[PDB]
Amino acid sequence: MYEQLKGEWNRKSPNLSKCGEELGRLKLVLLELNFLPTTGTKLTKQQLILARDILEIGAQWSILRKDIPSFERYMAQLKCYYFDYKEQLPESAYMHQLLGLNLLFLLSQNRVAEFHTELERLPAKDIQTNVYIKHPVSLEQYLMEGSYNKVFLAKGNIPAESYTFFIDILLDTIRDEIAGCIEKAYEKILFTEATRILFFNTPKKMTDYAKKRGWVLGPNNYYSFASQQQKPEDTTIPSTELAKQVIEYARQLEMIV
Amino acid sequence: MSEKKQPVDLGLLEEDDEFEEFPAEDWAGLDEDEDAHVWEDNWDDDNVEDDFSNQLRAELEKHGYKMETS
Amino acid sequence: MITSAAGIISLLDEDEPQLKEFALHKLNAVVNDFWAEISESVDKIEVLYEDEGFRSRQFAALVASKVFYHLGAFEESLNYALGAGDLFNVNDNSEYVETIIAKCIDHYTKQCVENADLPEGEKKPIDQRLEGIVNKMFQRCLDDHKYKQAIGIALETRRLDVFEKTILESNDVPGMLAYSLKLCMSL
Amino acid sequence: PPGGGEQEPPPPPAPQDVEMKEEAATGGGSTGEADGKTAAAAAEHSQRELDTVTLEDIKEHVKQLEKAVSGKEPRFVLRALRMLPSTSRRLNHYVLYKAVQGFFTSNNATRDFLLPFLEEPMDTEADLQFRPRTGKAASTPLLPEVEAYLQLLVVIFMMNSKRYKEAQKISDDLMQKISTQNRRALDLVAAKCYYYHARVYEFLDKLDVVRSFLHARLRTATLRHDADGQATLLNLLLRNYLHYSLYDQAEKLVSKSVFPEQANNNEWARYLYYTGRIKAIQLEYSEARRTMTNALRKAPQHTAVGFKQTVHKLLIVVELLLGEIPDRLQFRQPSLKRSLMPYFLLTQAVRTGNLAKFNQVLDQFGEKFQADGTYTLIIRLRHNVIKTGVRMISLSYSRISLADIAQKLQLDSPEDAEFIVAKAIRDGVIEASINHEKGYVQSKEMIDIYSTREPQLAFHQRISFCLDIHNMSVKAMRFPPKSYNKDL
Repeated sequence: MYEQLKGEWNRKSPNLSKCGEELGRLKLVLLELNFLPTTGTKLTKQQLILARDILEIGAQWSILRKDIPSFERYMAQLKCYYFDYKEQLPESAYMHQLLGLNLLFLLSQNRVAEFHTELERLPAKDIQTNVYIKHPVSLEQYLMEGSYNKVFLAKGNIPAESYTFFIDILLDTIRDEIAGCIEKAYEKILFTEATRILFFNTPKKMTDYAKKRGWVLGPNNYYSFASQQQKPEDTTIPSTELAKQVIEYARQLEMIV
Repeated sequence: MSEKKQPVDLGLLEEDDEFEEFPAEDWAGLDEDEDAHVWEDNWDDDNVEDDFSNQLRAELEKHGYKMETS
Repeated sequence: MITSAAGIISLLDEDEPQLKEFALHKLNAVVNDFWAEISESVDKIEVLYEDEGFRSRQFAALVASKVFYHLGAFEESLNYALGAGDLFNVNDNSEYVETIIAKCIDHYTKQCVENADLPEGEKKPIDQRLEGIVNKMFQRCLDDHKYKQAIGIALETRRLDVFEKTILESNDVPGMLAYSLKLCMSL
Repeated sequence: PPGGGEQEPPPPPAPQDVEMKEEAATGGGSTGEADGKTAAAAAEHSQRELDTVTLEDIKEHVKQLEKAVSGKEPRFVLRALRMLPSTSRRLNHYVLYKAVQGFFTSNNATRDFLLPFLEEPMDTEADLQFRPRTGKAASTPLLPEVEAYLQLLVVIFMMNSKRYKEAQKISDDLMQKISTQNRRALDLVAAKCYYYHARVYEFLDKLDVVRSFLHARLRTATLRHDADGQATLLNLLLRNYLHYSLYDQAEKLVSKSVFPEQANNNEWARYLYYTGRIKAIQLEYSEARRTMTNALRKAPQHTAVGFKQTVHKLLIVVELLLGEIPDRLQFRQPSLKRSLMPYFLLTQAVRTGNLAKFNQVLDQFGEKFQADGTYTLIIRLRHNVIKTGVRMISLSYSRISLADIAQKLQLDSPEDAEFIVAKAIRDGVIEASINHEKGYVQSKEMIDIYSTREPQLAFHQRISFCLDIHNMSVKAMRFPPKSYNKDL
């Protein structure tokens, strides 16, 4: 309408400092163009859905620059054009792509309970035969398995779809919890299983986790201390709070009397 | 309210209109052995029954053959 | 318009306030729809209120003052309806404005009883816009006085010159002094 | 012609006496009860009006009444109109207009006279004095009668009844907030209205009007309420939020306010099922188990059968997640039986937990439970199979073999055995000892109860909580005898 915008739009720009000027430029043009959805006159769906699209690919370079509060900014603003009353809005082909990266973001931020309550809207049976429609929820049922071996064998089972590095952002952001839970160490665990379960031959787990856990590293074994070591109570302080219970039994039995 | 019982009961009349007295009579084939028998026992008996309805139902006839082989 | 929009949260969490201001404007339409979606951005509203960096303390304090009585105490809403500074607000029959001048009048005369027994020493400060919006709706009743509550509130407000302007335009002046002392000996 | 022609004027002349006697009994009982002091005597007709509503929910009322029985529709209240004093000639008129239709016949019709129902509510509903209670006591019972049979273009007639309801009382009100027994009635009466044409609402429309106003009417009560009717207005909001809301930054924990005295002897049960249904999607194992089973056990009055199949079905749906699934044991009714008649093979297929078979079994005869929508907790069930089965392994012995119990769990590798067993270890629901001496994995598997294991601290909290429940029940046998001796 106001200008073309399509010259640098499909132009995959490596430099986002050029895209910051176009980005805040679109903030200045859309600044008067009513960010909230407008059902007036109904031909504004063109510029509102193209505004949706430029905030979608702007969200794509917002995660290409890896900017987290901007990411929930653009996703929280793109939900508004995703969640609207009029079903006359045609579905983006990249809508399920970006919602799939939204499920990636929920599993990335460990907000996955809100993923699990979000799981009603997503099998709306738009496609359901594309592997990316089924992919983050199958990966999350692998998470409820906890099976990373099927995920690690499943690394190259994703096609030339370019978000396998974003899947690697997920794998890199869950290994704190996988490595933390395998090193939960109730009794003790031995090194030679951690050879397989822990990652490749670069010793970054025993480097970072020596300064993260700060534990004892023994003769080729992983040691577990402070496990069920606690001395039981004196029974005196709970006898005092039981005495306070007796006071409140004299109260609640006999207050109005 | 109990008026929201009405569309749930319309669902129930659709469930009863799925099969018309096919499950009452055929499941009454099991109920005529199961009527007036306390159904807390029929959950245990149904539990180990349906557990062994697949395999090794009686199986005490086989343990005498499990003596020399095990 | 919207119900579950959280883009307004991220815009409220954002600088360059020329995008903040109409976002707050469209928030004031959907506030009665959802005050609880604003409950998470209450903190950021409070932060942009407490500084004088943002230019409109009443666009902040009106939003916070209209979400607090939906959330919690009428005191904390009341501190921002009264702490909103100058508020250009017409009399309306809407629930929000009458509740905030309701608790404003109730807590105002609460302060007037709290300082009615203390004529001198340790006198608590009463902000003057409280007096303005009490006496504005009060004198708004005293267009014609409605022949009753002028002396009634004038005794409830425990204030000295509040009732001399009531008896200036007053009909049946011994009726007003006998009605007056009739109320006064009954309290 | 002689068969129905002779038995036609016979059967009819029978609901007339009980409906006219009922409207005179609860009408004259309500006005004649709270007439002098409505503010003193409150909620005495609360259980009376709701028990008449549930008494008339099973009406077989209109089956043949489309043909020449429609004289009951243009007639109405007509009590003490046009002048508040001098109603003796109107006491004559009460017998007169009922006697005019009893000489020969009456010119009658069904769908013509609907729209001028506002002729008397323009000038005087009944008396010009008790206009609120007589206005709602006049209009509100008869609107589900004519607006019964919601289908066959009565939805538009329901819209007429909507705008008449708002137009006389619930556009704002005639006096904002009545603050009497009919205010407290009008809460659940206006609620019941909104439930009644909520079928009209969800029939073609959705959330986008009176529901959005109902937050403003939900807070127009001032807050000083006991909030019973405010909670009933919350229930339509949450049931509106059941089919599709999924956002949790408002209603979940935000809507959660003071938790007022919300009783009704129904609303604990259905309110609690509603919040347990929405709190059932995060798979609550401790809380929604016991309290949703409690809400199953509530509402015994009218039926324990026809509705509690839903809280029951959802209940066992979330009960088989924990590995221990109790079936229908102590309640015998053939409604829940037919409800679980599809569910039985799979809920018995929970415990043995055979992967490849039961995966085919679910979708195999999956018709209505997988047509119930979006396969969510069954798709969590499909990999919850081996977790509940390995929880039965936790109920079995300690050491994990590489052939016997690994083959038995259909899971044949050294890695995945200790790995997924370790996924049960990171739960914390079990007790296990991760040890490798030769490579075999131990567990101490101590399920020893607190009997001679710190008992004082253990049922310490049981004593405090249980005595608080029993002693607030002692309060609940102190204060209602105060409510006995109050009148005398």
